[PDB]
This record gives sequence, C-alpha cells and structure tokens, in this order.
Amino acid sequence: KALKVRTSATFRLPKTLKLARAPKYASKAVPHYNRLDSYKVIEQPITSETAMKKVEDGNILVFQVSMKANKYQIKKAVKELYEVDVLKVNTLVRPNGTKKAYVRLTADYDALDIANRIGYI
Amino acid sequence: YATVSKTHKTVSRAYGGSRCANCVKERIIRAFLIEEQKIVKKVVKEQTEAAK
Amino acid sequence: GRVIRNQRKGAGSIFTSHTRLRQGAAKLRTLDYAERHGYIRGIVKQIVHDSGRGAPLAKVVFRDPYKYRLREEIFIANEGVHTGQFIYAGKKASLNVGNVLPLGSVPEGTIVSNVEEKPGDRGALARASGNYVIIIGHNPDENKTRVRLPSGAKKVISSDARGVIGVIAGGGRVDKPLLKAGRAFHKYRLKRNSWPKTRGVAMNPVDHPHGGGNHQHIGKASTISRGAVSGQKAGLIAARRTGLLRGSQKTQ
Amino acid sequence: NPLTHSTPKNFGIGQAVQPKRNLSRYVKWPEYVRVQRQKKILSIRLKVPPTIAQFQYTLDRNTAAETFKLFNKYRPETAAEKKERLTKEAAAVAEAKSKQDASPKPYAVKYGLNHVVALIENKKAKLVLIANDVDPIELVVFLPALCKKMGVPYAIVKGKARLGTLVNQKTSAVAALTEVRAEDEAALAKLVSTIDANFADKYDEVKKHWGGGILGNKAQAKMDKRAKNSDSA
RNA sequence: GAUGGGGAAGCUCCGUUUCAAAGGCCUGAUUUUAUGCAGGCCACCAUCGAAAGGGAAUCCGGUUAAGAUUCCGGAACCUGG
RNA sequence: GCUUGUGACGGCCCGUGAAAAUCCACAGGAAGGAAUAGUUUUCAUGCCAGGUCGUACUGAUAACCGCAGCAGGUCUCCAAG
RNA sequence: UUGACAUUGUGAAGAGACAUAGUUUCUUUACUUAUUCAAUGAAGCGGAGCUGGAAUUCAUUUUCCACGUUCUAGCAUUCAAGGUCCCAUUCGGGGCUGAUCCGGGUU
Repeated sequence: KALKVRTSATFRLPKTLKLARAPKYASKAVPHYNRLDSYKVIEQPITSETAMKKVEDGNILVFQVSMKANKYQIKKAVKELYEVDVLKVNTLVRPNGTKKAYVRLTADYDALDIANRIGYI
Repeated sequence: YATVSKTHKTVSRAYGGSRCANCVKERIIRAFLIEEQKIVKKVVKEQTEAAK
Repeated sequence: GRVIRNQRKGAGSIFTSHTRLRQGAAKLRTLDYAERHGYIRGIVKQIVHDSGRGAPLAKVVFRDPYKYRLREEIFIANEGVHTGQFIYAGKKASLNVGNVLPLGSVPEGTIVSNVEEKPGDRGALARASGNYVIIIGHNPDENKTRVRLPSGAKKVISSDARGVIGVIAGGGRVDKPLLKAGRAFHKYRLKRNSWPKTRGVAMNPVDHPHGGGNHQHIGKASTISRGAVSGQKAGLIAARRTGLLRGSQKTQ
Repeated sequence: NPLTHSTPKNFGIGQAVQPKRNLSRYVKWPEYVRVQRQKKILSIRLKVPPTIAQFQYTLDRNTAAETFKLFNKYRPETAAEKKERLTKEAAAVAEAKSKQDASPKPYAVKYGLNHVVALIENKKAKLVLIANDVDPIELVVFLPALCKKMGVPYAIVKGKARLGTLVNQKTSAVAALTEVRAEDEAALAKLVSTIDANFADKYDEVKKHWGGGILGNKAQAKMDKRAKNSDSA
C-alpha cells in the first residue's frame, strides 16, 4: 500500500493509552482515621486576665489550637463544638509553639455567656 | 489596565491603542498607492510580454 | 613557583566576558532556500549600540517563509545603512551596500563585511569597526573565491559563502586617544577583567619568569619557543623577528 | 461565478507563506529508525563477501508458494491434536493394548536449527528451507555449505516468521522435511528440481561473486552522468 | 542545578535544551456515562537563585502594663467564584 | 529659602547605562446571535470568598561582632530657629 | 612535538618480485560507508520533464541557460480562493487540482 503524509518534520512522542492502577492488593490495610477532628483542632481555652478582658468587651473566644490547622479548620471546629456562628478568625503563634486563636463570635451570639457554658470564669 | 473600562485604552479609529493616527495615515496612503502601483507595473510588463 | 596570570585566565572565572548588556550574537540569516536560490527582503528597523563592541549593530526584520510570523536578525550595521532601508539576501540580489551575496555573485573588487569562512556559519570575517574584506578573484570551476582579509592575508573560501556589501561603521574609532586611565577603565569595564596589567618584571620569581632580581630586568631572552609549555610562554612568543620595524611593511 | 473570486497565490520566494507540503522526506526520525536504516545502507555500500550474499538471493513468489503449500501439508501437532491423540492412546493401549503403535507414523516439517543440522549430516532430510533474515547471520550461513557437502537440496526462503507459521512458532531459522506421504511423493521432485536450479547447482558460481558495494543515488547520479560527458564530446 | 547522555576504578565529573520518540490547552465529541478522542494551535523544556530589583489590592481615628497600616470604629480597594 | 518629588531640556562617553513573571491594546475574522423577540456582564448595582508563616524588643560608648555592660567595628530613611 | 603499528575500507595512473602474464607493496588522485567539523522547530535536496528562448540548425535537435517577488518604513495566517469530483443534500464535510513527475541520502 502507501506510506504516511507528514506536514511536519518533527517526530513527536506517539500518544499512547495511559492505563490506570488496579491494585491486586491494598495500599494500607485500614485508612487512617481523621487526623484532625475538631477535638484535636482546638486544644484548650486561653484564660488570661487579658484573654477574659477579650471575652468581656470583645465577644471573642480565645483558644489554644493545633498548629496543624488553619483558619477554616478553627472556624468549623468552634462552630460544631460550641454551637456558634463565627464572624472572623485571627490567629498567631505564641512564643512556645502554640496557636492562639482570636475567634470573634457574630453579633447574634455572646461569647461572655458562651464561656460560663463551657466552664471558665 | 484590567481594572478599567475599554474606552480608557482606545481611540475610536482603527488602530486605537496601538498606532497614532498620523502613523495610520501613512499606513493607509502607503497601502493604497502601493496596491495601485502594483497594477501599473503589471499592465506595463504585460506590454513587455505581449511585445518584445 | 606560583601559577602565572596568563595561566589563570583560561580557567575562566573572574576573566570571562562581561555579557549582561550585549544586544545578542550578531550574525547573518540562516542559509535557507530563500537565500539559496533567490533573494529575500528585510527592513533595518533599528541600528543600535552593542556594549563592548564599538561597531553598531543593525536590527533587521524578516518574514518567515513557512509560518506567518516575523523573524528578527541581528546584523553588524555596515557603513551607511539606515533605518527603513530594505535589505536583500541570497544569490540573485542587488549589489548595494547592505545586501548579502554569496561571494560568487560579486565581481573582482567588491567589499563585504561579516563574510563566512565555510558557507552557512552566519558570518566570521571582518566583523570589527572599519574592517572589510576585498575579493581579488574567483575560480568558477571548483567554485572557490579568494579574498584579502583585514590582516592582508590571502585566503580562499567557497563562492557559495556569504558576505554583506560595504565596510563596517564606527571607523577610525581607534584614532582618538584614550587620554586617561579611566577611559581605558570604562572600556574594559564592558569587555573583560584584563585591565590594568602589571609588568612581570615588577613581580617575584614565584609570580613570573620575568619575576625577580635586584635590578628590574627580563634576565633572559624574551622570545619564547613555540614548543614552550604553560607557565613558560611570556614575552614575545615564537617571534620570527623582533625590534623596531624600520621600513614600509604591507604584505608582499 | 457569483460573489466568488479567483485569486490564485504566489508561493515564490519572498511572498506568500508556504503551503503545507509533504515533508516526509525530511522529518527527524527517532534514532531507532536511523540506526535500522543506515545499517541497511552500510550493509550494501561495502563489498560484501560471497559466503554472505549467496543469501539475499531469495526464492521467488511462485515456487515458494507451492513450497509453502507442500509444507503446510505437514504441520506438526497442535496442542489440542496431541491431547486428542493423547486420550486416543490413554483410552486405548491401556485396554485395547497395542505396542504403543495404536497410533500412525507421523508426517510433519522438521524444525529447530540444531535438529535440522544433524538431519543434514545424517543424510535424512530431503528439503531445507533456510530463512534469509536470521539476524545473527552466523546461525544459518553454514547450511548452504553443509547441504551441498552432504548432497541435500536446500532453498533460502524469504520469511523467518513465515517459516514459523507453518510450524506453530513465531519464528524459525529453518524448515525441513525427512518424510513425505506417498501422495505428495512425486509432487516433491518438481519443487526440489526447480529449487536446485536457483541454489544447489549455482552455489559454486555464486561462492566467488562478491556482493554489494552498491552506491546510493545522489552519488550514483554523480558518476552516471560523469562517464557520459568527458567521453562523448 | 537535576533529566537524555558522554566522562571516570569509583566517590563522582562534564553538560542545561544540550547528538532525546521530552509535553498540554481549548472544548467538542455524550444525551449507553462519564470521560474516551474528533479537529485544531503550541514545540513554548526542569528546577533553585533577591524580606534593597520586578510586583494585584488600605487609609484615617481610637485603644494596650507591653500589639497594631494586623484589634476596634468608620470609610475603601483587589483578586478568585 | 530648605528638603523632596516631577517635568521639559541640555552636557557627557572607544562607558550610550538588566532581565523575567505579569497586565493591557491592536491587526485578524474562526464563529455566534432578533421581531415578536434575541444580544449583551470590559456599563451600573448585587452575593460569597481571601490559606500558610513572620509580626514583641535592641540595632548599639549594655541587647549584634570584638573572651566583657570593651573609647574599636557594623548598611539606611525623617531632620526646627 | 615527530615515527611506527591498530581504528583502515574502495577504485584508477605510475613504480616494486618469481625475474615482460597478477596475488601482494607504495608515490600522484579519485570513491563514500567508518571517523571528523557545521547549521536548521532535519523545508523545499538529487534525478527527469513542462514551458521559455539565446543558440546554429549540417537532420531534427547535436545543446547551454532562465523557468512568480527591487522607486515607498503599508498589508501577506484559518488544511486557500478559483476549478471540479463525491454524500444522496443542512447547517456541514472530504477528495483531486490549485502547487509536474521519480529516489525516501535533512543539507
């Protein structure tokens, strides 16, 4: 028969079928459970004289937070665990390797009340 | 220039925010004349062909 | 002994070219079909200053003969070429200052810069300010051609080898005295780390053959043999003659 | 004719972007292609010795077709057939009880290089099919000698894989025949004779013809019209 | 400074787009369903290398024992969806 | 006036004084789109969203380097009469 | 650096013996396939023919050449319009031509 026609002088890699993985046996045997549930996210409250005076005039909820977790994971955790909507979350890494969340509860809720619920006064 | 309405990046003639009118003028005159003289020297060499 | 300066230059470190500001490598179009059988046109859309090269370059722009796009070329602007000018390149092309002709297509006495050695290498000879080559005759069968280079040497190269009509701009650049150290300083600022230069006779025998002595002096013949080895070659290497050139030179 | 125009186009150096063409003659193949090609080139540019190149003289479509016909009439047992035969003597012989000769004398093409060679030496094979594309050529180049020495008709057949087909293998260096059913018997000498016209009888005259040395066209054209001009003034 | 490679007994050395079969985007093809491929361009080829170079976008006021163009109050602006 | 910013110019060079990401525009016309209804999200208004890390203080005749709370050394901005 | 040997093959002219037949050995020069240099998104090579027509015809062609672009600092891209062949006619789509054949040695 006949050859082929090539409108270009550049032999490029013949596009080939990419077959995917069919593991004839497992990766791990059991998927690792959630490594950062909300119980791990927020670790302890922070009850400084200045941190309470944050909760007085601020409607703020200070927490010691897992340094593996970011703004989103702290919002979702505060919400789910303390039953609140959250306006914004400000964070910082205090000089001893711990995350200090400066959560601010939306206007609706009162952080003051929310303290003596969880139990620190 | 991406935070701003198109009328800030153009003037309403062809070749707006590109060339400067006075340039587009030459672009035109040079275009017409040369496409014209590109006929004069056709008919001319026609004559040289049909007669030599 | 120490290793002498002219040894440490070739490891190339502090010595390498001062390349940051250079416009690009100036060379002719690739030798293709357009230039092989006929001619092709271009606009010198700019002649500009290359740093560390006292002869201006000409940016010449072309159409690409295979895709719809512009190609830009960097030339060494010959003397007289101007912005806007058209440039023709290839076998059948006019004999005007600027165009590029296979050395065959020119008669005895044409003058051409950036001329190739082997054809196709995009240029190699008489590329400096003022420099040009002259054609002193062709050998039609065995299509060679013969030229007198800047250094008056009588070489023969292919007739299909290309050159560009005229001499190179910025001539007699070397007539104005540098006057002062700084002007030399700034000259080599954009060339290479070879200034200022210290005299070997002013250094120590560790540092040089000429190095050492209670009197400052070369201490032995400064004409060094070709077969000398690194560390040795300083002074007048392989000199077939030496001393003040009495008489009219030129080439025989 | 209506609102349409004929504008041709001028693809002639210095105008009009070139039209797509068939640059097949120019493409930059992968080196695995360059090396399998330039080998073929290098194979013939050199004067090749006449103990090789007595190959490259390969059988023709006609004669080979009937020689492939006659050989396909002698395939070896397929996997199934032998199982079929197996349980035809597993069932029998153990009950019917015949001295392993509850089975007919088999008739097939002999193969495997090492097998065939010993057969040629034992003067027992009658027709030898030597492949011509055995890449370590040294495997099979001594079989034209062996046959002519042992007085067996041989034939350098085109197709080492095709040779394999008629014997249930991907490939085979050689095909052979020691036996031929009484039917095909007389039919054999026809194909043997035809063969010995192009091979077994030529040999000695081909053993002294150094093959190859053949030029490629760009420098064959060079010579071709060089010995035309400077002679016919 | 990896990679194809070429050096080197070897630690490794050379080289950086270089004698390499080097990749991925529009979205259509679907109305078996979620992604094969139908066009088509592209050969653009690692990567690291500036807290003074380049550079999307925030200001005023108030406030702390110690923080702020980062909190609060007000008033904007940018980018992505 | 001082400092500082910007302009239009001018002197100088065998010195003629980086890149790249990125954003825009244009030439182009592949396409796609209405009369009972299409088009537009470079016009206005409207919704959501913006992770990670650094953020204290010293910067020196005591928080740095000089065995030290050493007459040394250590880049810089603001600058009243 | 300079010599020999290996990488190292292939022709032709001329010398070198058994001493004026060719196996073999070299001084001059050819060959390309090893080896070496160069450039390019390996792009238009080499061979043949269309036309053209200088050529001078010494049978009729014995040939050599050329075979898209040069006043202008414009524009040149959608496998290309034109031609024409098909689907069983859509809206869209392809073949051939346009763009001469032949050899796959990128040059």
